[PDB]
Amino acid sequence: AKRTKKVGIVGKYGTRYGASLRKMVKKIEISQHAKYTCSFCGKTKMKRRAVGIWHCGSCMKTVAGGAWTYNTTSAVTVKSAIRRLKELKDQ
Amino acid sequence: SSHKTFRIKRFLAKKQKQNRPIPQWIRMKTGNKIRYNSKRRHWRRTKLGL
Amino acid sequence: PGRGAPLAKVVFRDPYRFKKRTELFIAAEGIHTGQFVYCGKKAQLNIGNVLPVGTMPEGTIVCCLEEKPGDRGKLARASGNYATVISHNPETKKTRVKLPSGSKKVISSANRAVVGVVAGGGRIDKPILKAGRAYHKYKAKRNCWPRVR
Amino acid sequence: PRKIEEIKDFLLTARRKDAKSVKIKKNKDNVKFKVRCSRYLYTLVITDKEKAEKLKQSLPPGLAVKELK
Amino acid sequence: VQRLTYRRRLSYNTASNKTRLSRTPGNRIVYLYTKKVGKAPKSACGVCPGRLRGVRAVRPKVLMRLSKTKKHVSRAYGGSMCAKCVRDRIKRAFLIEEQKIVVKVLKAQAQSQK
RNA sequence: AAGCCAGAGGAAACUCUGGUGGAGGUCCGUAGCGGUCCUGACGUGCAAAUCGGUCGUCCGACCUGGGUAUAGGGGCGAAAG
RNA sequence: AGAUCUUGGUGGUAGUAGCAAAUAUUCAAACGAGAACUUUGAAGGCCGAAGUGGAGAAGGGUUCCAUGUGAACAGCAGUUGAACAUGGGUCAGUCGGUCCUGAGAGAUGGGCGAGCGCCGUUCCGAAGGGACGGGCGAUGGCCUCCGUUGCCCUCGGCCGAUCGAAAGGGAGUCGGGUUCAGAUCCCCGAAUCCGGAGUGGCGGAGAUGGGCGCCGCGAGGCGUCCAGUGCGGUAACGCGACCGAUCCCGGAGAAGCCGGCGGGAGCCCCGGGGAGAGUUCUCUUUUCUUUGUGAAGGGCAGGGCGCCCUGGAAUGGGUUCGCCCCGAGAGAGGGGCCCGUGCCUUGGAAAGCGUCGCGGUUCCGGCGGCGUCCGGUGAGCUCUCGCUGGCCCUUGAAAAUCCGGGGGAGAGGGUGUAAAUCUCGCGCCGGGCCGUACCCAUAUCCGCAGCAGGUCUCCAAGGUGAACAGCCUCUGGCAUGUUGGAACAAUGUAGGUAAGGGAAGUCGGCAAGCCGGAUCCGUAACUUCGGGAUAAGGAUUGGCUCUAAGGGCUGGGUCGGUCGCGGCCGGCGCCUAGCAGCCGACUUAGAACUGGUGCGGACCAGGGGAAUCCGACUGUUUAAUUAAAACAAAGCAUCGCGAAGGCCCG
Ligand SMILES: [Mg+2]
Ligand SMILES: [Mg+2]
Ligand SMILES: [Mg+2]
Ligand SMILES: [Mg+2]
Ligand SMILES: [Mg+2]
Ligand SMILES: [Mg+2]
Ligand SMILES: [Mg+2]
Ligand SMILES: [Mg+2]
Ligand SMILES: [Mg+2]
Ligand SMILES: [Mg+2]
Ligand SMILES: [Mg+2]
Ligand SMILES: [Mg+2]
Ligand SMILES: [Mg+2]
Ligand SMILES: [Mg+2]
Ligand SMILES: [Mg+2]
Ligand SMILES: [Mg+2]
Ligand SMILES: [Mg+2]
Ligand SMILES: [Mg+2]
Ligand SMILES: [Mg+2]
Ligand SMILES: [Mg+2]
Ligand SMILES: [Mg+2]
Ligand SMILES: [Mg+2]
Ligand SMILES: [Mg+2]
Ligand SMILES: [Mg+2]
Ligand SMILES: [Mg+2]
Ligand SMILES: [Mg+2]
Ligand SMILES: [Mg+2]
Ligand SMILES: [Mg+2]
Ligand SMILES: [Mg+2]
Ligand SMILES: [Mg+2]
Ligand SMILES: [Mg+2]
Ligand SMILES: [Mg+2]
Ligand SMILES: [Mg+2]
Ligand SMILES: [Mg+2]
Ligand SMILES: [Mg+2]
Ligand SMILES: [Mg+2]
Ligand SMILES: [Mg+2]
Ligand SMILES: [Mg+2]
Ligand SMILES: [Mg+2]
Ligand SMILES: [Mg+2]
Ligand SMILES: [Mg+2]
Ligand SMILES: [Mg+2]
Ligand SMILES: [Zn+2]
Ligand SMILES: [Zn+2]
Repeated sequence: AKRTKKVGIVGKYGTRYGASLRKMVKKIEISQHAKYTCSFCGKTKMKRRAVGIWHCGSCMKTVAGGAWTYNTTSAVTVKSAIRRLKELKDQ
Repeated sequence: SSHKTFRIKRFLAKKQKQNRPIPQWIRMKTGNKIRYNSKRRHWRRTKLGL
Repeated sequence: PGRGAPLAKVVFRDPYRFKKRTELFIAAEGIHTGQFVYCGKKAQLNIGNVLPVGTMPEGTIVCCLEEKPGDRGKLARASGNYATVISHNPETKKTRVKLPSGSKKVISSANRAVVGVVAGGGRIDKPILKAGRAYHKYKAKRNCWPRVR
Repeated sequence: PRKIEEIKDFLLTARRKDAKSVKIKKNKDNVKFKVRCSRYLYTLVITDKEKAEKLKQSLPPGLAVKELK
Repeated sequence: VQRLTYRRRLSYNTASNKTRLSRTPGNRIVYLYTKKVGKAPKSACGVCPGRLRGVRAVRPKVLMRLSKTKKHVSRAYGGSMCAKCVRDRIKRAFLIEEQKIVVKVLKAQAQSQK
């Protein structure tokens, strides 16, 4: 059965810290503890080890990513910028 | 304590050896002017320097 | 401990004697274990590579920039930060870069830097929410946290 | 301690230069021969009694054959 | 029941002060001071997390009095890396050398034209 | 609390119910640490600050031993000179 | 004669205050001049395993032990003493220090400084004094040939002295006995670690086989030639060794906190068999105690594996308490490895213990008989091991030390009862120095003291019960806390009760009182939707006799068609809505009967509601009058700084 109406994972914090702060930290914590699909072995075992460090249980590949997500949108845009500047640099 | 260094043990040895009464034959010496060992030390009354 | 950016342990080959040299590069985000990273002038534009600023294009952004031509990385080291290469002039061998503070700096074209943004992402978005979390954060840095007005 | 499994090893163990003494112990079920070497006390267990007797007279001389009973 | 005392002057429950329970032939319970739990070696590949097989897990200074066979496995890099990663390294070496041959032949045939 | 299982309802989106699970600077409350009230006892005291009951906290900004570092207009102070 | 004068002495107060925190003592005897306090015996109590028990660290330093004394001290006494006096007592390769480094301290170079010096610890140093390797030589000498020595070549970054832990890292000792006081140290018996062996201590390995000519009836011998730095398994890996330097790589050392399970042990519990005690007014095949196997080897259980081989899976399956796993190889079958603290065995019963006796060596590790047995249980408690998870803007030491691998510079012999070499078996020698007694606390430490204070840990029985709560008890300990006797005035300190009223008392419900556990119901406003909430409110609770429900182990054959009253195949049959027997914990629900309506019967154990002010909360604070609304806090905002820099010390 559904146990909480809206707090979800931030129900452990009780009534403390304010509704807006709990709402703000809720999405960061859900993304933090989520398991991502590994892009090397294809399994859903990529989980955060420390801040900025993501490790896969199966193939034991460690990737440097974001603090709370596996990759940040900023870094994805950077990778696209670097590939386009690389292909523009050479011919 | 039970754990002690050799210097501490030697110091305590000397402090034991000199904490004894005067010999009886001292008082019959000529011009003695000594009645008793005034430097006697008890382990509970006064503590050692270390 | 004490920093939010992960550190990358990279092993090179010593070019002059039979030995393995282990470095402690600052991990640009996107690199992984078992990846080959190439350091030098003729290195290519890939995330994690180290190459001088003078040979990179006019819009690339970097990770661990050198303030002087020859020291190790000094700029854009904190997690999530980067510096942007703006302009070059082959004469006088200068390069204009945009620091994370937004200031513009002219540096030598020989300064090396890591391609990409440093790992650690958006660490400052999460509210600390607790005096204890701040206590543990600053326990690993220095004695500065409980601040009396 | 080391347990000798068969007779031939015990004979050559008791003939070693380090062999100080041999002990004979008569238990209810077996007879134990206990030779004291330099490093181990080698024990041979004999289930029956007649073989224990033959090993009793076949012991090399010049060795203390002290009885534990 | 019978209560117990330490047999040494170390009176704190530290990592080197671990004991187990032993019943003596005198029909009394005493502490026996145990040795620390040894660990089998990890593979030099540094990828797979399992410890090696066929090597006894003891304290490092116990390895000095062990025989040679108890400390390794009869295989290339035996006792230093796992079999799986040795197979992977053999295949990788052979295939990259073959790739070097392929690129050398490709360049040699490519330079036939001015 | 999240995560998970089953049943039911739904066109879907999903929802409802029963279990499982065991989070939290979470609650009651020992030891420990502290010290609210009686403005109790005592107040030439057991004590140059203690005692009794009642109390606050008791998985954490927790309690604590030892080794170290900071020395006087200096130190150190979640701050009371 | 004064100076709250200095030093010393002495009065009244005054035989006064007082010798009242933690329940408690009594009887008889002994010694003795002398007994409320000493000792012994009996009785009644207390600490009640988070102890008033048994042992340690710091600290003390002889307080430890025996004997004697009764001067002074132990705020009464003492025949007693932690007092006094006289003697005695601490035994180590394997318990620690010693070694390593941690936070840090600190020389040298250099710099500064009037100067004692202090800054600095890799920075402005020509900072390696070592090396099996090769050559040049001295033959020093058992001049065979290997050991010496000087120089040269080659290699050589701990890149920095040194110190820093009796709780960190750190090889290897256990069982029994023994004293008045010491033992993991002494004795007995079993081991083990490190170092050494030049003249090589013994074995084993290396390593001792094929080919061709001959002889020889065959088997087997002779000559020559050629190998031979081990071998097995598909594999995981295994076997008793298993040549090898500089150099390189890796591992161990070497890692937080919390949760949930599982294995093992110790303790607890139950049913019997012994041995000894207790009760026996009546009953009780009854109640109590006791009923061993160390280290180190070998074998076997058991636990774990992210190890291997076959094979290829959807109608997806396996599987946990939870999870989780799988074409990157599930399930299934067969293997391999690690741990093995459990059992058996050597140790080992000879020892130990319990009983029953017999001799004496004033005071025997005396001698002897018997026994030391069989089982069952579990969300039990404590350690330990393992598995799997969760948390971190926290990621939870370093170094000594040891090991494995890569590579092959080299070394070894010409087929010999052989060589170099050996991490294999056995054998020989040695392990120096320092500490080691005792207390470790309502009396051995600090607090002026035998001071209700303070002072770091280990072990942890039965009942009740959720429980390491509180209450009672066993093992162990003690004498009520620096005195006793007789009374039971006031006032007091601590604890209770009180008719009727119920805060009228008081600044103020201060203090006291009410409630309280568990089960079943039932729970509002408000809310940041998490909470409020044990909201509020109501019912039940004992004893006894039952009744249901919640499990685990085995075995289910249709049979002589026959001989290994039993075994191989098969004509020979349908539990397939599962039965038969045995064993086993607690727990829940219901019913009847029953007691003077009493039943969380002691103990344990929230009074509640409606609001206002302040602080968000958790936290912290004036040790010794203020715990708060004060400080902190997350959140918000602002400022400086791109290193020739911001802020700060000097
Ligand atoms: Mg004192
Ligand atoms: Mg502030
Ligand atoms: Mg055993
Ligand atoms: Mg709490
Ligand atoms: Mg609380
Ligand atoms: Mg008062
Ligand atoms: Mg003020
Ligand atoms: Mg005068
Ligand atoms: Mg005058
Ligand atoms: Mg009086
Ligand atoms: Mg009085
Ligand atoms: Mg009691
Ligand atoms: Mg004690
Ligand atoms: Mg005494
Ligand atoms: Mg007196
Ligand atoms: Mg004395
Ligand atoms: Mg050097
Ligand atoms: Mg040192
Ligand atoms: Mg230690
Ligand atoms: Mg003793
Ligand atoms: Mg045994
Ligand atoms: Mg399988
Ligand atoms: Mg016996
Ligand atoms: Mg002692
Ligand atoms: Mg006291
Ligand atoms: Mg003093
Ligand atoms: Mg009393
Ligand atoms: Mg008394
Ligand atoms: Mg007292
Ligand atoms: Mg009344
Ligand atoms: Mg009334
Ligand atoms: Mg009034
Ligand atoms: Mg009035
Ligand atoms: Mg009150
Ligand atoms: Mg309310
Ligand atoms: Mg009833
Ligand atoms: Mg507050
Ligand atoms: Mg507010
Ligand atoms: Mg305080
Ligand atoms: Mg105060
Ligand atoms: Mg106060
Ligand atoms: Mg605000
Ligand atoms: Zn992966
Ligand atoms: Zn591997």
